[PDB]
Amino acid sequence: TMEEDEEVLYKVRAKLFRFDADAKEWKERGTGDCKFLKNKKTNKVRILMRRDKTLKICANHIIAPEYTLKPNVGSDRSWVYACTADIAEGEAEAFTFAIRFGSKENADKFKEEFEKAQEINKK
Amino acid sequence: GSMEGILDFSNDLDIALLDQVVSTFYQGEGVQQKQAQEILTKFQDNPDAWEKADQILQFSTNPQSKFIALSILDKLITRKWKLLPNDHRIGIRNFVVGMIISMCQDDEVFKTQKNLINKSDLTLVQILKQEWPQNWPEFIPELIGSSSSSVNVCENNMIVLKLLSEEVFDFSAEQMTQAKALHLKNSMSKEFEQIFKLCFQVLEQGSSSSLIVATLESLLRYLHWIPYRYIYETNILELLSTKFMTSPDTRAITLKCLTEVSNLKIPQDNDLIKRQTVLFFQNTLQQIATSVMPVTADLKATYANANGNDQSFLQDLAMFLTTYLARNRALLESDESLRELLLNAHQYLIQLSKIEERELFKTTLDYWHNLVADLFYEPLKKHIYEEICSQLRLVIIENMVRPEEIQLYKSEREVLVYLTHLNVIDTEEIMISKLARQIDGSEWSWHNINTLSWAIGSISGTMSEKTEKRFVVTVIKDLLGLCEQKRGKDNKAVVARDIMYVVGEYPRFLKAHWNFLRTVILKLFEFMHETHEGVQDMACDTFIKIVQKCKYHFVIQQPRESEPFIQTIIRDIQKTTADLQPQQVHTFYKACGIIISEERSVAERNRLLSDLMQLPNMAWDTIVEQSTANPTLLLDSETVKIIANIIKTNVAVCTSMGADFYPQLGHIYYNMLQLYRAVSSMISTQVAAEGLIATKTPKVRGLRTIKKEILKLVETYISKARNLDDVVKVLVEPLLNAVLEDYMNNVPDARDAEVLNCMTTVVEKVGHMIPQGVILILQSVFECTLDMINKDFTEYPEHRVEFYKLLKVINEKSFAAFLELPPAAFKLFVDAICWAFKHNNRDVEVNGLQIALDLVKNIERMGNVPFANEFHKNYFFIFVSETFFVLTDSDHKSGFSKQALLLMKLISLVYDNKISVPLYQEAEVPQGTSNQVYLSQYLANMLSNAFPHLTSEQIASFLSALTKQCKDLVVFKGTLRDFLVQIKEVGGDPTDYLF
Amino acid sequence: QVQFKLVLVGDGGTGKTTFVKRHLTGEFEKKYVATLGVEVHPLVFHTNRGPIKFNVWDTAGLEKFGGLRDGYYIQAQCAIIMFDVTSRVTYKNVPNWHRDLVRVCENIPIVLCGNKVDIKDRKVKAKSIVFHRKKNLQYYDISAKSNYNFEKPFLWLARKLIGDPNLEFVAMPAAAPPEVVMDPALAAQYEHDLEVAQTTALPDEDDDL
Ligand SMILES: Nc1nc2c(ncn2[C@@H]2O[C@H](COP(=O)(O)OP(=O)(O)OP(=O)(O)O)[C@@H](O)[C@H]2O)c(=O)[nH]1
Ligand SMILES: *C[C@H]1C(=O)[C@]23[C@H](O)[C@H]1CC[C@H]2[C@@]12CO[C@]3(O)[C@@H](O)[C@@H]1C(C)(C)CC[C@@H]2O
Ligand SMILES: *C[C@H]1C(=O)[C@]23[C@H](O)[C@H]1CC[C@H]2[C@@]12CO[C@]3(O)[C@@H](O)[C@@H]1C(C)(C)CC[C@@H]2O
Ligand SMILES: *C[C@H]1C(=O)[C@]23[C@H](O)[C@H]1CC[C@H]2[C@@]12CO[C@]3(O)[C@@H](O)[C@@H]1C(C)(C)CC[C@@H]2O
Ligand SMILES: [Cl-]
Ligand SMILES: [Cl-]
Ligand SMILES: [Cl-]
Ligand SMILES: [Cl-]
Ligand SMILES: [Mg+2]
Repeated sequence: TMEEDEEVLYKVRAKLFRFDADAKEWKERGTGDCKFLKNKKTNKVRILMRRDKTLKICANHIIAPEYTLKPNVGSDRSWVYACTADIAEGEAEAFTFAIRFGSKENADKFKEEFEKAQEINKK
Repeated sequence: GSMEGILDFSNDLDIALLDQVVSTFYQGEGVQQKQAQEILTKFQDNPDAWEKADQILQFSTNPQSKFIALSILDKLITRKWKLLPNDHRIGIRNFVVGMIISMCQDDEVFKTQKNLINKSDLTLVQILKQEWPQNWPEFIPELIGSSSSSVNVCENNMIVLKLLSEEVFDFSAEQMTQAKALHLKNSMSKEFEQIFKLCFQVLEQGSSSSLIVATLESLLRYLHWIPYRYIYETNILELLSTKFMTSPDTRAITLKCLTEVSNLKIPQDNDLIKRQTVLFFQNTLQQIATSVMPVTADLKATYANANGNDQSFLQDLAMFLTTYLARNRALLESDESLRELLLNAHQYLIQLSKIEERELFKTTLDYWHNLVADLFYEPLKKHIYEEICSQLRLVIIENMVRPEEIQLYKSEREVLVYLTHLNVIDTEEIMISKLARQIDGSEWSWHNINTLSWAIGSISGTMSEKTEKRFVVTVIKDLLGLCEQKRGKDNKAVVARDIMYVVGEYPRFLKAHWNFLRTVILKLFEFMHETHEGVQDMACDTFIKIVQKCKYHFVIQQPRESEPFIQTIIRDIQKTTADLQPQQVHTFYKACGIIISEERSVAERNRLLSDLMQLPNMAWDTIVEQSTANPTLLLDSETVKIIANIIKTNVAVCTSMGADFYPQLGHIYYNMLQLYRAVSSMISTQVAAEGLIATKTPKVRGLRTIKKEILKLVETYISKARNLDDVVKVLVEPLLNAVLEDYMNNVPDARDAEVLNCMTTVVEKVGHMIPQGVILILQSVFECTLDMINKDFTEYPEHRVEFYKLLKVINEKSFAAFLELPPAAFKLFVDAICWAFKHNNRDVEVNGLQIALDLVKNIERMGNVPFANEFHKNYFFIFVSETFFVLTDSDHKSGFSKQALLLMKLISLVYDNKISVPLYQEAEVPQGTSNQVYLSQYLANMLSNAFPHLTSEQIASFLSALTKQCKDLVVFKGTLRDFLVQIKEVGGDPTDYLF
Repeated sequence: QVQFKLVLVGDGGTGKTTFVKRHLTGEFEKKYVATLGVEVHPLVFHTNRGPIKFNVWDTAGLEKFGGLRDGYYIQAQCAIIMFDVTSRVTYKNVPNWHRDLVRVCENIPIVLCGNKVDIKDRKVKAKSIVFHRKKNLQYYDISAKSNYNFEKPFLWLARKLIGDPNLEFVAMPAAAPPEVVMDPALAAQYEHDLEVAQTTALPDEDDDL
């Protein structure tokens, strides 16, 4: 699985979208458990998200300090941010992601954990 | 590209290039594969491509090229065969027959090219449909002759005959005219004597297993239609039930044949045929016991291991035993020499039932239901099966599913309920002993204890009250032991839920012992405080179900109790519901609503209702005073959430109380419609200020939730109201003022489809009492809603569906409202109905055709008056032709019966002379002409222009038959289906319409 | 690599393309664009017995876009027949799709799939669905929308094709993701894309997740 080297800081149920530019519309990329994983070797924290049942990776990227969480117009329980390099598909690619949670509480908690992970990744 | 050469028909076909393009498609990848696909499609779809088929079959080295060549022939044969000169037809027959014989003679080709030979055989059968037997009389005798010359040819002829039987008997109904179906059935029936002679010879004579398989494959098809005497007055049953069960390559197909043999129509008064039905079963079971596995074999382990075709064979055994025993087990129940054969067969099903396969288990469970129901009602039967029934109790109890899976659970409940009645003592021991196994820990598991709990719940109501009482006490006592045994809150929570589930399922026990019932409710309230969300929702769900079952016990004052317990619940409702989520609170209030509806004293119920709604009414009153103090104080999204939840609490209580809710609706009604207007203004203001995107924001969605829940509350009450005078005099006028103008004057994306839904319910229950009300509803929603849905079939799907629901109920209850329309608006009504016809949306299409039928019926009621005469002259032929368009365009097949029904009604009006005036304008046809004559001339012209490949004779015969059959739906539908077949081909026989 | 040809057949509208797209990309397409002839997509799953690859032949259900029709079934190693539980005509056409399929592929594993079980108003009830029993098809209630049982058809086919009934899907390995090293030249562009994404609403806002 390549997750044994890592400690689970935070785990939350979420749905992930990527913005398609050609058509101006959001497209689902996966639904399942979103995990914040701290590498015990490097102390670097990444987002790893796996789809329900298939267990395929829909999100795999470092929680970069530069990244900023921006609210969607149509959701108080979602965050939209730009990821420079995601390797879920295979080769590092730039995405405009949106991630939606079960409640405003979960989204607010995600925002605090994301910022905690960013401070760790600066060192 | 280079591959596009084959599309150029001005040049002779490069056969070697075709074979590359075909290989690039089947063996290739990426853009190359996709490009090859578009080229092969365009080649195939070329109307002259059939001319190349002879060329390709002779010279191509690629079997897939030859396959697609036969697809192109298949296309020509089914659609344009009769257009060919007779020389070409005999020519094509010869190189198809020649190619089949060629491939059979080459042992390498016959072994390795099965796809191509099967396709050739099917293509030959398509020619037989066209020519045989009128233009090919000696085909069957020729085919029988060719069989003796070669084993490969003999085998391949069994595939030809199999496909021929499939096309004529199994799949003819859809694809041929009734007349052509009958002709081919009769032709095969006359010559089957000779076909069976060959099939019996081959099977009896034997040798090549593949030949035997192909021969047995063909027999499976024959068994669908042939007379019983071919099975019963020959040696063939002995051969199927003995010889062909021993060899495994023929075992699968023989077992499928014997399954179909059990379904053959047979005289019930023949003692010999009965012995023969017993004998083939005895033979088959004997072969299984000695050649495959004994009765004691673990079929669960065998299936799970999944070696070779064990799975398909065990499936086919289950189908055979259940099919046979469901029809014939009565034969085995009288004669005590047959007792062992009956119980062995049932013991095979027991072992099959233990297999871990949901679909296989469902098949066996269907049989077990059939049996135990028979033992429940049939006299002197049950004592035979006591040992089978005891084993089945364990099977069902060990495979019990949760109640959420309704079809399987209800199937299992019903079998286990029957089994409990048949022996209450045995069921008790099995469940108690299984519980003991959980306590000892050998079988202890979360799934096992849960699955046992569902089983114990299922049988509630079957035992005597006194037996149930003791059994329930024992189960609860044992379950409480488990809690003491297992530490850790997770493990305790699993059994705690199970314990609550059981008490939920046994209401009669709760009714009997008030103290126990009271203790359980208080624990649920304690459980509602629990931090874990799972516990809270479990606790809430249990409370509603117990309440539904024992509602009467709450409302009355119990012995040694100060007051009715409902009174006690309402005192502490605030405290009890403090930790629950909104929708869990709504369930609680709904439950209290169920109890309050049992009190039939008007004074005591209205007081209990007032006490129940205390908290939301006080919360409502504060927000009513602060809201009208300044409408800016409604911008707070937290205030929007509390309002929604107050309305939703009112919906929840109204759902369970219906007519009894009216006093509470009275308390909030005028301020609630005021709130509807205030929320409406904010949404319109917000739209202008932020744009269309505004309707997607949490703020506006928040406001729209308030509007929808208000409409839902009003819709819920009026759907269940007793006092309809109070609905009209009090509720309707304020509602229509509040919702209709707001709906009309909002932009499309701000219009709530729930308005249309609410209006439908109003017109349903009080439409006849508010003729002016229905007029007002049409004017407000009709023209502007039609404009939202009349540009495409996709946009505003909810509005689309609720629109035609509303037009349907108005047309049923208050048709007068359509007579009061301006002519231009009535024309839009007819346009709207025909617009519904063309939808693939099943909800819209069905309503569309129903409105049309109800409209024609409404016009007929009016009799000979100006509006009905004007209706028919303006709109009769629009309905006839628009109905014909959707009947014949192949894209609306799901609406076929209602189309037929409407078309039948319209034709009947003319032939019953219910239309008083000429439908034609003067100087279009001779002055004295009947509507009967003009209808057939109009329809002839219409169908001629729409289907120019049909002859005048085809169209004339069709209309002659169809018009005569206007009172006979089943035959009328037959004639329409005959027409749909003939429009797909050229040269349809006009005599087919005389069937 | 260990790869198998899977043909996907059934009436127009049943959800064949939606189902495959959901497996390929994770997206749920709400629009109905009828497939022309066939669409071939590689689909890989990770199992405890290594990776398995399906070449998914997603065929057109509509007669007019039928293309090569039974031409697509040649040398298929397994199949899925799709119908819509909200459309009775799509279940009535299952025997026709099956007939065409087995006339080309005599002995392959086939899943029968009832799609759109998420819709409350179900028109083809569980009781009526029995065609799979005599034809030895595996059956599953599925929903491409709710993802109910959506892994099941591929898991069962994987088990039959490899010939191992203990075969499981497993978590694919998750490599270390790389350092961002953001460049200011494209910073301006990414910002523009971000601005647009914020202003577009996320679909199905009333959904549970
Ligand atoms: N509610 C619901 N809608 C679904 C589901 N699966 C698909 N749909 C929708 O139904 C339609 C199905 O479209 P497709 O998947 O393209 O249909 P198809 O079966 O590939 O059609 P053809 O290519 O014409 O054979 C689309 O509008 C889908 O979004 C489902 O599980 N639930
Ligand atoms: C279907 C073929 C077959 O099995 C035959 C012939 O080839 C043909 C019909 C009759 C069968 C025979 C003659 O040769 C066969 O190959 C063989 O199966 C039969 C034998 C056993 C040789 C004799 C009886 C019958 O005439
Ligand atoms: C097994 C658990 C359980 O169900 C209990 C307790 O939560 C725990 C041990 C004892 C059970 C009770 C008390 O509360 C329970 O939830 C409830 O199921 C039992 C009742 C019926 C309320 C009374 C006896 C026992 O003390
Ligand atoms: C469909 C109509 C029709 O054509 C009928 C009747 O008017 C009605 C049902 C049965 C048809 C008749 C009786 O009168 C009809 O007008 C006439 O077309 C039919 C005749 C030819 C008289 C005899 C058969 C049938 O009873
Ligand atoms: Cl071939
Ligand atoms: Cl006979
Ligand atoms: Cl009661
Ligand atoms: Cl003619
Ligand atoms: Mg498609």
